[PDB]
Amino acid sequence: MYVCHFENCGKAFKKHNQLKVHQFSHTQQLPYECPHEGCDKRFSLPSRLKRHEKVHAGYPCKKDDSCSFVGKTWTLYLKHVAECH
Amino acid sequence: MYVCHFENCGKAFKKHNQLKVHQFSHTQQLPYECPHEGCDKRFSLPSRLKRHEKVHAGYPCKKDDSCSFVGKTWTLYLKHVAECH
Ligand SMILES: [Zn+2]
Ligand SMILES: [Zn+2]
Ligand SMILES: [Zn+2]
Ligand SMILES: [Zn+2]
Ligand SMILES: [Zn+2]
Ligand SMILES: [Zn+2]
Repeated sequence: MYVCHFENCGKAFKKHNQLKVHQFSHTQQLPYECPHEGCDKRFSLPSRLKRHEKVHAGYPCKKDDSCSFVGKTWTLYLKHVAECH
Repeated sequence: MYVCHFENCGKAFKKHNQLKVHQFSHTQQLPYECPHEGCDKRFSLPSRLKRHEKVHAGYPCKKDDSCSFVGKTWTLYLKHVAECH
């Protein structure tokens, strides 16, 4: 089965095209797609997309796979790495 | 900055605890949490959680990291692997 990854859904469909058509119900409401290849993040406002693209530009913590820290600068990244985990 | 991973959000906070408090606004609306360790999936209905747990029990496609197929049976998994990608 093809399973919908959108939040609070998980509806499953026998055929891939049925999932794609279903998913239009989500993407219509979230027209602003992240331009990075492989990233499935979408938003309903341009400002939220822009904020998200700035996060891509930063320095994500990979010490912990649970950690949601993304440093705006290299200084703040190395400080985080030293003080956490 | 600590960045919120919930859909259509991405709000960022200087401190980890500020993100956690913010995230209560999401989790209050999605009370049904997946019991699998490492899985952040949440739902607003018990039926959606149950469906999601059944997906965990199945056979996820790992030929493609984009593919959303999860086989209900081993037969259907190997058929998918042969006919796709
Ligand atoms: Zn869906
Ligand atoms: Zn992105
Ligand atoms: Zn971290
Ligand atoms: Zn949020
Ligand atoms: Zn799960
Ligand atoms: Zn596949």
